Formats: sequence, structure tokens, C-alpha cells
Amino acid sequence: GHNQVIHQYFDEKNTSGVLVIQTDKKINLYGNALSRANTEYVPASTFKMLNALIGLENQKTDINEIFKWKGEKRSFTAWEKDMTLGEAMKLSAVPVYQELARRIGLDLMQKEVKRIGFGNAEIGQQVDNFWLVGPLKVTPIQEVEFVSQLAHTQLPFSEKVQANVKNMLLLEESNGYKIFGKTGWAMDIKPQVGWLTGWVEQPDGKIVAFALNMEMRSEMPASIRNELLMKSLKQLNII
Ligand SMILES: *[C@H](O)[C@H](CO)[C@H]1C[C@H](S[C@H]2CN[C@@H](C(=O)N(C)C)C2)C(C(=O)O)=N1
Repeated sequence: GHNQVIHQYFDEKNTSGVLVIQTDKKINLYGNALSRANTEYVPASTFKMLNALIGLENQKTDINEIFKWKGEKRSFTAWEKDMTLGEAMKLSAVPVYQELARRIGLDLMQKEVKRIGFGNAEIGQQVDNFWLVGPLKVTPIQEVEFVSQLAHTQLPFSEKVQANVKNMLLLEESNGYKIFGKTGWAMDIKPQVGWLTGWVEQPDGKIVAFALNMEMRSEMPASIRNELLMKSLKQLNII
């Protein structure tokens, strides 16, 4: 439950970050830069959860559609293949989600982002990158409320669509526990911002939502986000 131990986890990874925990509409802050919880950052790949919800709800795609890789070089060799929406989610394959965003289009995407009230709810003019370099921004508190609502099926989408998207986010299934979540990493902005937003589904069915946000730098391994989150949830005895 301390609050000092988690501070030493972030102090030692040499980063600046906050961990927002939400249980049954009770928000707690942990980390070593608590004021991050209420400041806006670009959501980067965490926006894929909302992008899928909008795309599925509006029948611009479905969970069986195979997205064709048409041969262009991509940032990771793991992205250079045909894949479903859910595979693209698991690899954070942004080209697939940019194609979806073009299908949705500017009007529908702005109308939906504003109806949901996500972050500042501003998407500007380029429908396929407003979540990576602005103007869309979101606080980690707003991210933990968004993902909490998704876990409880309380977002303003149909329940089948929310359930479809929840099943793309299963990260870990050990001991009757389930961790769902989406990682993020905005590498093309300074300072870089790293995200790890999701929830724990405890064996009794209880839901604990989390939004880890930290400043990033090119040299760290991707798993630094999971390492900080995992040993924080073990310390608070959420797992
Ligand atoms: C894409 O917009 C962005 C989301 O914020 C990507 C970049 C980083 S790294 C990502 C690339 N593919 C995954 C991987 O390790 N491979 C090669 C399959 C991880 C990222 C993230 O993981 O937060 N999302």
C-alpha cells in the first residue's frame, strides 16, 4: 500500500512517471512525479482501443477482416504481414490503424471522439496521425477512467463491440488473475511519453484499472513499462 516503495521503483529506473489506480471510482496516485496524473500527453498507441471501438461500432471493419500488407517498408519487421484488427492491436501496428482511421474519416472520427469526450477531444485535420503528434491529448487520470469504463462495458458503444475490443487486450492470465492493457510509446515527440493502460480482473471478478505514464528515452527496453507496472501491482497486493 506504500506509496514510498513505488516511489523508489520510479526513482531507480531514472524516469519520471505516475501510476494511477482506479478501484470502484476510487483514484489513487503512485510513482515519483504525481503531477503527471493531471497533465495532457499524446495518447500514442493507447488510442487504438478507441479507434477499434469506433471502427467496429460503425462497421468500417470487423474482427475477421485481414488487413493486406502491400509491400511498403514498415518500422518493425513484425508489422510486415497481413493481419487482423486484433493482431494489429497486439503488435501496436499503427499502419493497420491508420488505414481504419481513413475509412472512418475526419467527420465521423471527430464526432465520436467528442461524443466520448476523450482527453481534449480534438483531432485537427489529418485523420491518420492526430493521436501520435497532436493535437489529441489526454491525462492519465482520463485514461484510467476510459479504460475502467471499457472493463465494465460502460463506454457509449454497443456491448458486443466493447467485448470484441476487450478480447484484443488480454496480456496475461495467471493464477485466476487476468491483466488487460495497451502499451504506448510516443517516440517522435520530446519528451517521449510511455503508456501502459489497462486493468486487473481478480479471481473474484473485481476490476482494478491502472494507467501507467512515464517519460521515455530511446535507450530503454520496451519491457520497462511492464516491469514498473507489475512490481507495483504486486506491492499494492493487486496481484
Ligand atoms: C505505434 O504508434 C506505437 C504505439 O505508441 C508503437 C511503438 C512502440 S514499440 C511496438 C512496436 N511493435 C511492438 C514490438 O515490440 N514488436 C516488434 C512486435 C512494440 C509501441 C509500444 O509497444 O508501446 N507502440
